[PDB]
Amino acid sequence: LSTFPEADTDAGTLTAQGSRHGTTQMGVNWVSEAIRTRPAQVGFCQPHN
Amino acid sequence: GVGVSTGSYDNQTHYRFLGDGWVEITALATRLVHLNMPKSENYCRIRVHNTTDTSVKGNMAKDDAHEQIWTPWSLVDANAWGVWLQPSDWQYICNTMSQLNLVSLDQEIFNVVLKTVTEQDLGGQAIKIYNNDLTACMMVAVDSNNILPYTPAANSMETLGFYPWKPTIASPYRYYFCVDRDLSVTYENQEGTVEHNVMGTPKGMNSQFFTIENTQQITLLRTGDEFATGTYYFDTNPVKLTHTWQTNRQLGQPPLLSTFPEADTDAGTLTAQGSRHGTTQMGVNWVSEAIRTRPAQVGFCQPHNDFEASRAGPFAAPKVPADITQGVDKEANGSVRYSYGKQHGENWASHGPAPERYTWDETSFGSGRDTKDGFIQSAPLVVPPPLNGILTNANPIGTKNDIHFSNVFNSYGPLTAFSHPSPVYPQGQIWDKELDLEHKPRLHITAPFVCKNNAPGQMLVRLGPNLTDQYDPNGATLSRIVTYGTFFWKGKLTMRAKLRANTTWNPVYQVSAEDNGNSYMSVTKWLPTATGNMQSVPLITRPVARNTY
Amino acid sequence: PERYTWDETSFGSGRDTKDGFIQSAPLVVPPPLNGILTNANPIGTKNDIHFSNVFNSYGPLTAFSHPSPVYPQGQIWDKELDLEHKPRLHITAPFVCK
Amino acid sequence: DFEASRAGPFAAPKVPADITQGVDKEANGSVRYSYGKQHGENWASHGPA
Amino acid sequence: HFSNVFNSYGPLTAFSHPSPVYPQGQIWDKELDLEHKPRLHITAPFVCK
Amino acid sequence: GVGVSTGSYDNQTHYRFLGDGWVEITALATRLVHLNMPKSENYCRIRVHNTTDTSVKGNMAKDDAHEQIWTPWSLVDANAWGVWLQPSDWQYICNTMSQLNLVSLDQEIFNVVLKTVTEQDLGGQAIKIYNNDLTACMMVAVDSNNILPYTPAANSMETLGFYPWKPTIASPYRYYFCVDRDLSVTYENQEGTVEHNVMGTPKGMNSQFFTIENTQQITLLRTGDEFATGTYYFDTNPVKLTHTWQTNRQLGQPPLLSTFPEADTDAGTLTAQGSRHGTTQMGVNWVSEAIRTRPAQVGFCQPHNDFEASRAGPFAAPKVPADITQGVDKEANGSVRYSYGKQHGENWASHGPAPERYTWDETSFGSGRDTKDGFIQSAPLVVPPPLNGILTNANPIGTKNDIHFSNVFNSYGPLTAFSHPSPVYPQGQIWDKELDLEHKPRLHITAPFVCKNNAPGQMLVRLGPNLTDQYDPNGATLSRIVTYGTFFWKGKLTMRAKLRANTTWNPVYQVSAEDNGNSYMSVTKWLPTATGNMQSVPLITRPVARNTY
Amino acid sequence: NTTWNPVYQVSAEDNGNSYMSVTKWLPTATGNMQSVPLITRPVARNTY
Amino acid sequence: QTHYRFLGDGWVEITALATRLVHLNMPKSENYCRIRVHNTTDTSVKGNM
Repeated sequence: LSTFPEADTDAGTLTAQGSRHGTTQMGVNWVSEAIRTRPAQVGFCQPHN
Repeated sequence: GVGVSTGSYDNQTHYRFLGDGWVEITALATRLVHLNMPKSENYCRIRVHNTTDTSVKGNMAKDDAHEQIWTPWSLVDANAWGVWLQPSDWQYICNTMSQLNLVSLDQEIFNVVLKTVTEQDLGGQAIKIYNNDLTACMMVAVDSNNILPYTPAANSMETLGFYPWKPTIASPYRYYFCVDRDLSVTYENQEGTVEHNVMGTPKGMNSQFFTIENTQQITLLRTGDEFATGTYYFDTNPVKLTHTWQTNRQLGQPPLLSTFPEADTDAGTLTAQGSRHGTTQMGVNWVSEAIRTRPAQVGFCQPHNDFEASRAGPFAAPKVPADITQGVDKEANGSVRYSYGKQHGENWASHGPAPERYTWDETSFGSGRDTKDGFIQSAPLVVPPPLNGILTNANPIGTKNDIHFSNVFNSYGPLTAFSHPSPVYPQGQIWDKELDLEHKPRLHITAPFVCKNNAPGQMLVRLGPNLTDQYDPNGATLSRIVTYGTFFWKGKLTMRAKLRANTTWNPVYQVSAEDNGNSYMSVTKWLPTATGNMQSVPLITRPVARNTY
Repeated sequence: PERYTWDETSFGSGRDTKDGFIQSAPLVVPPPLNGILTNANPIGTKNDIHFSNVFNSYGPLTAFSHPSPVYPQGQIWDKELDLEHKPRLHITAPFVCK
Repeated sequence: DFEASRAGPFAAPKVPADITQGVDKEANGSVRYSYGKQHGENWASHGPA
Repeated sequence: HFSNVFNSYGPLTAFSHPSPVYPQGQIWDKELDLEHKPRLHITAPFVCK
Repeated sequence: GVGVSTGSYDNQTHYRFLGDGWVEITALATRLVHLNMPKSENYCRIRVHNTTDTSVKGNMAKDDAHEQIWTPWSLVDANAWGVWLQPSDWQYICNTMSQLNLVSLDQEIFNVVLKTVTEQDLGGQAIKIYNNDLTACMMVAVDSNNILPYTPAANSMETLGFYPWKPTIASPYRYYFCVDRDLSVTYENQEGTVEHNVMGTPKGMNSQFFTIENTQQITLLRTGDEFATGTYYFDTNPVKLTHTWQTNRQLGQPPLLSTFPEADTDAGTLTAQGSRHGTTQMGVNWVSEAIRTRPAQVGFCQPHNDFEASRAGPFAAPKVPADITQGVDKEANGSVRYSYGKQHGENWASHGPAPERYTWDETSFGSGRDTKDGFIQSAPLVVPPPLNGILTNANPIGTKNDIHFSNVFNSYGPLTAFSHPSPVYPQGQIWDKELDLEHKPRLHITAPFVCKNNAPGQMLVRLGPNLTDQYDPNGATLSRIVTYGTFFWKGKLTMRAKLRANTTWNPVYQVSAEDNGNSYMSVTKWLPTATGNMQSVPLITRPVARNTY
Repeated sequence: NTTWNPVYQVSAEDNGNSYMSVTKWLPTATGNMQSVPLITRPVARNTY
Repeated sequence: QTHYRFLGDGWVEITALATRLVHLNMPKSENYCRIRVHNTTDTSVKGNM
């Protein structure tokens, strides 16, 4: 994160998604926590009932 | 003592052929890491919540809201391929070898220097005086028992630099604290409300605050001190440096052809489908290449661009990488996209703040899935099928037209046989700790060499606190004299590789470096410019093919 | 009898069914109406069957923990099935006899 | 289902299983053979099939 | 219908491997050279290890 | 040498199970103590006399008038529980263990650095230049023979900090000189005079001036020097980590009941009191639970809020801690109140100058005394007693109404059996030197582990005097170049604990960490905030119960 | 014990409306025991 | 009772012992008999699979 919280209430803003590093599986040119590449899926979606 | 060196710079890679086509590659790396003092030396969790992207309707994939314990420790993580091997060495261990394996790893910190900055003017404006510091210490606790969370620095592209003649930066250590996220799914400009954007309070069960002090045994390195970790012996599995080309329609004996081509242009007609031998899975009385029985399915159809959600917000399901097939689908096969920085293989002459991106096309040509040319017929096979007897990739699933059946079809079965993806050059990741779960995944899509027993030790370094005379251990301002330091890091990663066996008649594919031009392998890339601006672009890992079956 | 729904403590491998979705193969953010399969669209004619009832996302890199031993009314062991290819776990006993 | 990856459409190989009372020889993957005359056909079969 | 798209192969699916078919069967088969191998072959009971 | 480190940071705690339910806890602590130069380097006694609180009528309890020899030495005293164990370790050595004992203790000073400050301007206003100092010394005399007065620094809450990632302060050593105080007792706004507020001149018999130089053997530590004390082996008694619940009316066999309850709501009636067996101490011909003969009294009635006075002014009599019982009396049972500072477990975000206070409620439920529901009957027992035949807690003793009989009643007898109070977490005190008196007290209300033979050595540290060129050993100004220093301290306290034996059917009480909220055990306390503000609140020491008799 | 904060523990709470009241695992006035399920994995572990 | 027998470096040997008084009654009949259970009172209603 580029900015840190001054008080104990607000949140620290990360680096902007356009100029951010990492890997993704999608073709878009921004990295977020959702589309970021992880080692393995943890819980599988099973067909229920 | 203070005026003597406690180490030796060494960066070369040695090939040590040790009998019947076995190589012992001993890659050595050495950099000058530049440690700066932390922002604050307190452990603090900072919840990140972006209600500027996520509050807009339809931005669940633009969500990176989480919580992190921010430790005041920096992490020396050499877990990329470009740290050890130069680009002329990923050409020798790709054209010539046929299998790579990891053997050991030992790291060392030496030639530590710490120095403070002071202010003087000399012209009416303040300049810095970089005064030396002979009694300050550096704290170098390595985590060989793996109690702390595993943060591989090749995820945020925060490893050591790939050029040995540059000073690098140490990445700050921070890990994930577990709070609950609740985001509601929403399509684009929906006439409604988001209704769920809440971040949760810390739960009592799954809350882990890990201090580096209470868990590790820290070594205080002064100016004349060195540190050395013992050789960590790997227990991984060998990846192959030969790509596969046989798809599911090229497994087994080809059908015997009754007529042969006279000239070199026409094709030989096979035996007619009515009176043809073989086995099928369908009930029809004709055998073709499509419906013929094969030993195993090679590439599985994975549900692409799906976003699961469980107690931490929506995240994309990790797809196994595969080949794009002629209708090119870089997202439906899971081709990894990189966003590496300027010390990891960008052009140094790029003035812009944006990183350089590269979509990694996987070389395994057999296990790839053309999503637009797949279909599903009815349970009694009729050829040609009617309109209501085939599910093509033009029919809508649900109300929405843009979601066809290839987005929901998960054809991973009990006889799916795929190869594991290739080690990506420079900005790859060499190893990864296997997850502590009771049933383990078959692979990791971030590292070729998953450690079977224990990960190598994370080397955490920080600067010891230098205090002024005014200090109060009650409510203070933390004056803290402005210190920094540089230290040399030297690692040795031993590898073991098997040489190739030339069996084919035709010349095989080789990663040759072409002339200057518009090609991908022009030599002008891996060569410094007139002001010395190197760039390191990825190389092909598996040039030569191998026979699957 | 007395009934009790056993909530599993493994918080990582859990799936919120109403807040999962599937976008189109070229990723566009924010997606349009016909470019996302949410948990409000009907699968088939029937409205009450959404895509989370038919989606089986068990893949080759699914890593989950095996469920916990339930106290008193659990079951300690179970005989492994005599089939030629065996299941990965039993949902009735923590200790499958090898 | 007919998958397609760089070599044309091919059927996904189903694990064989029992047909159950509504008989589905294709939904369970019952293998169909097309053996010739030296592999267990009636030798008196004059036909080419 | 939904049985054509439903893939219910899960982490606790326990099936037996199919039988050796008489005369026109196949006794052995070479295991594929892939980095992650299939669980069975639907053409041969005895996959050579 | 000067450019090499002479020690190793280590802070973890090791559990070393050594057979039949015996643990060997080896707690390690390490901090960075910040030594500053003394105010003056002369020994001086400073009589403190507050004739602004004590001259007011009725403020004998607001008196802190005394005399102290103020030595120019600072004291490194790690005599609190929070120095050694982290709060996740006072949960393991309270839920799982059943008995704790102290085994050894060894301390070490290393990585000493001393540096001076100078002035430069650079902007027209003076700033400091923290210049190094390679030839100044640090004097680290430990007192292993116990000749000096024992000043435990856990009394003024002046021990080392409980968070290992913070620099601490060394507390200045000062002890009590013996002068006579004479204060007259006075009630509130009495129409009279105080008449006695005199502080006495030094007596000839009991006057002890103790210099650290003439009694100890001092080690001069330079920058490259270390110091190590040998392992002091403790000889204490084990405290139990299981609380007692049986009061005096729950000792022995319960009376056999003639009728049993049919439903689950009503109670079973006992045998009638006229025809009942057993023994009593009274002369009446009926046995009840109240007047039945028991083996020993469990909790004694101590005279609470009494102020004795002998040659040094009024002081409160130390009460043995006990449980508050349903009419809650935190003062009548002697529940200790703490006033810990900001480096000892206050919220760091507390902007105020006031400390954080906590009344420690004792967990021993059996030996507790409800003062309002106790009474004394006449010597021939008549039930029910008349008005002049019972001394309740509503009758006045003396003229004053607010002093009832429970303030003067001291029922400590020859068969009073109580448990010793629990070790209070972080801001407790681990050991205490037993008094040198000819007849010793049964316990100490400040420490669970009273040392039976000899206390561990007080580690006294100071800075060696750095002088300017202008120096006169006659009447001087003591110029004394402005020096400070930091040194690392590392102690190891070995403990020994016995694991629990689960005998009961129901689940026992456990110190579990609850979810975030308004509970006392929310996890948000033992977790750093968004700017890193830790707080350490006390934990329950004896969760599980034990059977007294 | 590796963490700094106190970990979750299956403690038996006081009598009331909580799930872990001690009145459950205790016989009544006529001896009517009940055994309700307990949490098996209180303490957390680090997956990766 | 249940015995805990700590046997070195953090290894416990739990030896749980159980004992009850089982009350055996004579069987309904001492013949082996297969009893087909078929509920055409719930299953014949529409929608009760």
